[PDB]
Amino acid sequence: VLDGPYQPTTFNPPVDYWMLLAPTAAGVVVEGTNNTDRWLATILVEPNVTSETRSYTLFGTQEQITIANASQTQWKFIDVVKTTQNGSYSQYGPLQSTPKLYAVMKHNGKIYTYNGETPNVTTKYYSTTNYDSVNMTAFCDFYIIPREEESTCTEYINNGL
Ligand SMILES: CO[C@]1(C(=O)O)C[C@H](O)[C@@H](NC(C)=O)[C@H]([C@H](O)[C@H](O)CO)O1
Repeated sequence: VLDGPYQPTTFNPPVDYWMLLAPTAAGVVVEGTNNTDRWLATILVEPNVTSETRSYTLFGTQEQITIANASQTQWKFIDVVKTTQNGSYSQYGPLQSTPKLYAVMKHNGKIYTYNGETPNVTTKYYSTTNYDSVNMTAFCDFYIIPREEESTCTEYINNGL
């Protein structure tokens, strides 16, 4: 029933499908850009991290990002975004997670990602021009779930595979 797992790759996912990502290591989970007004990379941060600056490879280049994770026990997925090519990266929409799963979707002129704290997650979005043609690079195994089955994706984010 569940469509996957697919191996790490860059492709152009259809609109109104969730890319359910199953990372195993801390670090960059997924990234995508329209090359004009949106870059988004999701970073997975370890439980229990006091403010510190780390180096991440985002869109092929080293970037210094100051990260934290206030939770003693839960993972933190962070959307690191910029809105112009040479802009600074800013952090939004944290998901605190036990199951270690995330998902991203292209929908209605935006990129959506999961947010909040498992097991009661919600979603939030980032307006993105030419949203439909955004290529996503997965750095881990992933699955594909139609928006019609969002309740299934939400259950996976909340409770695991
Ligand atoms: C312009 O308004 C919005 C948008 O994109 O539609 C509203 C949206 O709710 C908000 N999402 C979050 C997680 O904060 C988003 C980001 O602040 C911004 O895209 C970051 O670049 O801004």
